Parts: sequence; C-alpha cells; structure tokens
Amino acid sequence: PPQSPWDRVKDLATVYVDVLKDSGRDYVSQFEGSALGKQLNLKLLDNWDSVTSTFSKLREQLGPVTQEFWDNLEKETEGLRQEMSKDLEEVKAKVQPYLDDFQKKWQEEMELYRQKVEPLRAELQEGARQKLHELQEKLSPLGEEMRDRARAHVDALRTHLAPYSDELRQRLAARLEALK
Amino acid sequence: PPQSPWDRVKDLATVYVDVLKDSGRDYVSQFEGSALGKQLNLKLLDNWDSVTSTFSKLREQLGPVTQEFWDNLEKETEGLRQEMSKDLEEVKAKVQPYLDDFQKKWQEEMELYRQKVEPLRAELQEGARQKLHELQEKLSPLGEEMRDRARAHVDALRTHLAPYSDELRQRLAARLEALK
Repeated sequence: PPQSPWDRVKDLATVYVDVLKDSGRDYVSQFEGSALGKQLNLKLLDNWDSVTSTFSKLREQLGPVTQEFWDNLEKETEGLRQEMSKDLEEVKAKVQPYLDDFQKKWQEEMELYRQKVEPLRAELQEGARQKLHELQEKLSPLGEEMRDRARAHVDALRTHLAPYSDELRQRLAARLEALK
Repeated sequence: PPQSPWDRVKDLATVYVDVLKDSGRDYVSQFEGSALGKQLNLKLLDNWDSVTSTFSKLREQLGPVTQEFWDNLEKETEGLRQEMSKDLEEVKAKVQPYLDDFQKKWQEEMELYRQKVEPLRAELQEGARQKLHELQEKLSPLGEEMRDRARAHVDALRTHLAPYSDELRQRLAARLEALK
C-alpha cells in the first residue's frame, strides 16, 4: 500500500487553512463545556463543518498534477511554509476580535443567567440545609438508643443460645466417645 | 500432603452443633442488613463467636484416638448422622421461640423508629420537592431563551469566519498553482 502524495496538500490545508475554523470551534466548545453551558446541555456545533473540505476544494481546483509538481513542492516546502505562516497570522489577527467578542458575550450571557438562577437555588439549598440541621439533632439521641437496645437484644440472644449449643456439643462428644 | 482424619469430626461439629449459633448469627444479620438497620449502621456481631471452637473442644475432650476409632466412625457414620440429626431438631425446636421473638422484636423496634423519623423526613422531602417544582418553571423559559441566543451567537461566528477561511484557502491554492 503506497501513500498518496496529496497527503502533503492535505497537511497544508489543515495546518494553514482549517486551523482558523477549528479555533472557532474551540471557542464554542469552551462555551458548551462551561459549568453553566453544561447546565443548559448546549449542543451547538451541528452543521459547523461545511460539507466539502478545504482539501477537496484544493484538489478539485489544482486538478491532476505531475511528479514535477511533487518535486517542486518538496523543493519549495520550507519557503512556502514560511510565507503561508505569515498569511495565516495576518488573518488570525483580522479574526481575533470576533473570537474575543464571542467569548466575552457568552460569558456575559451565562453570568446574567447565573444571577437569575443561583440566588433562588442557593435559598432552597440553604433552607433545606437548615431544616435538615434541625432534624439530624432530633433523631440523634434516637439513634444511640436504638443501637444500645440492638446490642442488648443481640447479647441476650447470644446468651440464650449458649446452653443449647453446649448440649449439642455434649451429645456429639458422647456419641463419638462410644466409638472408642 | 495427607488430610487429617479429624476433618470428619470437624464436619460433624459444623453440621450438627455450630449450625445453631450460625442460624442465630443469620437472624442478627437480617437485622443489621435491613433497610433501617443499615440506616443506623448497626455492627452487632463482635464477640459473637466464642474463642474456642466446638471442634477444638471435641478434640480436646476425645483426646488422641487410634485407627480403630476412625474405622469405627466410618462404620457408624450413617447411623450417627441419623441420631445426631434428631437431637439437632429437638434442640432447634427448643430454641426457635427465642429466634422468633428476636426477629419480631427488632422489627418492632425498627417500625417504632420509622414512625418517629419517616414523617419528618417525608415532610422535608415534600416541601423541598414543592419548592423545586416552583423553580423548574421559572428557569424553564429562561433556558430555551439562552439556547436560542447561544445558537444565534454560534451561527454568527461561523458566518463571520467563513470569508477568512476562503481567503486562506485561496492564498494556498495560488501558491500551489505556482508549483506547476
């Protein structure tokens, strides 16, 4: 099984084109994955990816190429990487405010939602706590009493059974002695 | 490695003597293991077992025996099993009321404890439920709103980024075309 030379073009697409939308996707994941985003069970990345990949659009455009192309690509790779890398940074810059504004906005949204929710939730949790604190004290002496009685009941049983186990052991011993 | 002939005596001790206290232990486990017994974390069987086993007390009593003993024991085994089995049932009978009364008493105890506890616990669980029912309705429309906005924000970002990914793909395509 040989390896397609087009893998080199695929790598250039991933590294220098799709990185832009992937970073976009990562900013969205941070929203989806936040403590509050999970609270809401946000699923937001359906249809995020376009159907046709950047790689397909490149191969489709370049059309078929010769071995001269691949030898020329291998010749220019480092100089093309350098120049592609500066185009990528010039675009990353242009796009960064959108990503910044998105990150700040969903956090604003979540905070504004936390304010409407966390207080009412805190309250109920507080009162539930204070009513439970008021109940682990009433059943507290009730517990150490049941345990004392339970222990007394078991010691009584253990004691009641003892003479009967002795009687059995003595009947066995006497039957065994008869085999001497 | 040979096997001790005394294993036969050990088996008789287990089967026809220790079964009595073991059943006792099983009645206690039922208490310990009940839904309410677990609630209280009952640990009740410490020191239940005597230090010296019935087997040790039998061997200690019989003292050393001959091969004639083991041949005689093998001769009488079925007739000794039958007769030991009827002694065991005559004792099981004598002891059963104790086990019955113990089982009935710890259940009485647990019920009497359930009455003091379950109501107060039910109440708090009811009100906590009714206050939460009163809160999953207020944040309900708030949730479907945040989701709509979240979806709108992500579609905006996806859209803002598109022309920049196209520009990158076009700069790569043009650099690749130059290698033809």
